[PDB]
Amino acid sequence: MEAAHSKSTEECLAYFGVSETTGLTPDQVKRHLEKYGHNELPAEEGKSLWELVIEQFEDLLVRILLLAACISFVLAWFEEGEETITAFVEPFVILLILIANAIVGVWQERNAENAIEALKEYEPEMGKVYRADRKSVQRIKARDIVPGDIVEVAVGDKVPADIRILSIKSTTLRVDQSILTGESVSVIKHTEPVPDPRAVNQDKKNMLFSGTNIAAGKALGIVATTGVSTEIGKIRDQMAATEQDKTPLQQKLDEFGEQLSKVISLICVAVWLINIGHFNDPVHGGSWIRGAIYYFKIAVALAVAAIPEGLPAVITTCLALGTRRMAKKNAIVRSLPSVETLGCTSVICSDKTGTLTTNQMSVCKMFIIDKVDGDFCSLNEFSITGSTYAPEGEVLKNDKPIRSGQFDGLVELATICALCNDSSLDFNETKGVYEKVGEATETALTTLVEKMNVFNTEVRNLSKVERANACNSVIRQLMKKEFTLEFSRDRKSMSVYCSPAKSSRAAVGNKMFVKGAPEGVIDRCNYVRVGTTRVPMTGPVKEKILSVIKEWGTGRDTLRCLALATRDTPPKREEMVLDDSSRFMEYETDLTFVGVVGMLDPPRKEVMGSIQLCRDAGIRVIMITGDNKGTAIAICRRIGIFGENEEVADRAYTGREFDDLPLAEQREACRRACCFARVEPSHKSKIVEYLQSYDEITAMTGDGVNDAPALKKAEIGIAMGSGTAVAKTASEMVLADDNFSTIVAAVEEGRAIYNNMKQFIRYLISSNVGEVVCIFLTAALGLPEALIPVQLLWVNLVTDGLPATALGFNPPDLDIMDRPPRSPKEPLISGWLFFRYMAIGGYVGAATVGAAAWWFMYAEDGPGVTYHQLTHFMQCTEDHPHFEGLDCEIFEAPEPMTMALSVLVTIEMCNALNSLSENQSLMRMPPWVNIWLLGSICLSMSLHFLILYVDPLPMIFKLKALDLTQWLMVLKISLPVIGLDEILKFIARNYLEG
Ligand code: BEF
Ligand SMILES: [Mg+2]
Ligand SMILES: [Mg+2]
Ligand code: NA
Repeated sequence: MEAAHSKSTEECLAYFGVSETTGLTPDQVKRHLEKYGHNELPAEEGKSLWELVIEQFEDLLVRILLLAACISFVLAWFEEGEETITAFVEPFVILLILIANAIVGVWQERNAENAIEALKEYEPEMGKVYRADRKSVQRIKARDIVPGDIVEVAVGDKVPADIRILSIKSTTLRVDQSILTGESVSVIKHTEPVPDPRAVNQDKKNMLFSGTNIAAGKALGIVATTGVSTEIGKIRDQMAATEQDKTPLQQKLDEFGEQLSKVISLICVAVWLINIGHFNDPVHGGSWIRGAIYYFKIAVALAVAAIPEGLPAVITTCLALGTRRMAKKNAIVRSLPSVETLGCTSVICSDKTGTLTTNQMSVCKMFIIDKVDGDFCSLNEFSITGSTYAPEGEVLKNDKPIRSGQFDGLVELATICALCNDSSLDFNETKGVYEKVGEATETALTTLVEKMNVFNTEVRNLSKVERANACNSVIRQLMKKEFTLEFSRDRKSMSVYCSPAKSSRAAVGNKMFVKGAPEGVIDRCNYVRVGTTRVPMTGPVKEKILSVIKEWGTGRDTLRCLALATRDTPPKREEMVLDDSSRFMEYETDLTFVGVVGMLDPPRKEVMGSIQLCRDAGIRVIMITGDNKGTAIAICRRIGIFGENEEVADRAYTGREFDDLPLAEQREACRRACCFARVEPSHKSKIVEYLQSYDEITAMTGDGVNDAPALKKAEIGIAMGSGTAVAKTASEMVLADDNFSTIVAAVEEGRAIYNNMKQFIRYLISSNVGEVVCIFLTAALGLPEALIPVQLLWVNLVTDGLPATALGFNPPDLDIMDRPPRSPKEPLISGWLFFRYMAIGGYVGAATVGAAAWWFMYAEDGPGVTYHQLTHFMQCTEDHPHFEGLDCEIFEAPEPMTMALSVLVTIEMCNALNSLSENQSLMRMPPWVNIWLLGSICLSMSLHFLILYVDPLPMIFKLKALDLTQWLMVLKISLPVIGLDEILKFIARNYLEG
């Protein structure tokens, strides 16, 4: 049924042709069912195939390396008939690496999914219909409910479908709609058409929305829509139709992955282009190949050389590591790149109710009368700590602790609160939390009484289950509740008639205990209580009470206030008639004013600090709430989004106001404004979209189904653990404990993760630049190999790979949470950092060659050949005239090679230290700053001397121990890489940004 809300009860019955009295017929059911389907959602798209392992392979860095792993295989297979099948173990181990890395990826994806999933209860949910089968009610499963049928709901029921209320059986029906609309206080429903054409869900006061619950009352309705067509369904689709780019980190990597893809392609050319016209008289005939087409093959062999084999693993090790650090602070992260997103966020958008707030009505102030001396009236005002329904907290007066029991006025106040109450408390053993039973604004009082513990009852040993209503039980023992005078919109109050229970200390007073809107109640008071005594309601008293009430109702604390009284001398039960609520106002008169209670849906305690921390880190916070504007701002003020008496002129907008703006101005308003109230789920998203249109990286934080689309839209959606199931599946982060300060932590985490990466990318890559420059110098000068393909595979993956990993523990600067968020366009590697590590890669290249060469020509351990012999060693023959005294085998000596490897390592172990700080001298931050680095350094060297001295290794790696003076040379060559880098760091602090 379309817009049942705009119709009438009759128009709606008519439309389906049904009886409010009997309900649908099984034939009507049968049809209605086949026409509309089962009131439910489609099977969650939550089943990712193992071919989503092919999503772990969308990273240009793995793609790149997979090409270099298949270009190696296609350039390794059959390329020399005389090949021993043990040179293929590069592409093979590249496989086993990527296979693994692409898997530890999918591990966290489901490791996350079923942690988040662990947070849901129950198995099924159900409803209550009247069909023409039985004259009575029927507990039917929620799915089997169809449009058209007659449902009944009572306090505590979750509304099964979207329903058009037909008849309110209780005097008054209240609905908790916070999961859907963000509304702080349950909403009073009526049964009349909502004509309004611009009318929104929070205006459909004659409708009951699936997902929502009953705070009070009982009602009969007719199902308007079901499954996907509910307000719950619509938003579900809306959320799934929202598209998403890749994380900003993944984007930065793919941006880099393509910069690398360019240089690799630039080299394959450069070298090939430089030689094709020089292949003539090759002499290749025996070799059976076409050349300047085989020269190509060596060009790509250089390409593959430029790829840091070990990179995608260290990255995926850095992240996974940071994910696990967040999980100890109780943050489930769905995907690895997501642990960064927050580190570079410019704006955090945040929902209010249940996000910034607990959505648990709390009494935090209360007063009674202290003294009445003629024109003088003093009050006893108290405060209560606590922010949830949990009976945990203390009562203060003047900010220090009291026993409520010590004030008889507090004893009565407690008593009214216990007795004049249709609700209770309950501990949910499964979720491990206390929860309201009934109406939020009533349970606030239940909780308050438990905290107050007015009789000093021992409660220590009680299960949280038994403790929930303990103190209230004790009070309910003093007086039998004989009946209740239900609320009514005319007087806005209620009361209970109570006879004393045990004939002990009972003055026969059949008291009535009363509560309601303050001045309604106060105007019917003649006396006021002062301890156990009573006195006339003088005028200055009435002025004193009311002045404080107006205070509490406004400004700094914008509390919902409630006046409490008793009729000391109630009528007799006989002379009082109940079937007419219009009598009630009169029964509640001649009253004794007792006290007042102030309550609100309070901010979560961490929030305010968190919001300041963010601000100190250059991040805006914006509130987007479906709740009303007044409560929205009040809350913005308490938490610091706005200040004490700051003007929020054009800085706060409702949904209507915003929608009235022209699109150009809407986008503009999202730039200045920080409070949007009364918004639809759609707005929440549109606003994020608007912020993203300033190239701004934004987060979203929420709990209810109305945050879902906005949560899917943000670069990160953060969901509260106690939030709806939709909000969680749309988010990428989930605060299991609702601790808003994790956000401030998950962020500074994600700034450290970027810096470490950026750091160990500069380190690993200069390696492959050195390794490449060396293989190129060797071919251009015509010297023997200084380093072989395998010696490098090991260096890259292991020797280098560990110190790279232990860069992920570089102590984060303290200035880190002082700087703004990095600029969106600013790339990972700049044209300076490039030159910078290419100068390292440069030197490294030269040095390793120098090493092997210095041995051939000057080392006292190895015959000092001339540059000419070394350059023409291929022409060496059995005692050639030009190679006098030499053994041609000497050009394969393991000494120049051991000499060349050691220089690499010792420069990489050396340059690892240089990789401690982008610009801070090794003087400032010393070698010993990072300890987990020095651990790697020594383990690397340890595994070096291992390969040299461990029998089987020297042969398989083609190496031989180095003597002292030799190592003495290895160092002389490697140290200056420091002095070199040191010279670069100076350049980039005293001359550039200076
Ligand atoms: F519940 Be939110 F504030 F919309
Ligand atoms: Mg390689
Ligand atoms: Mg909310
Ligand atoms: Na998201």
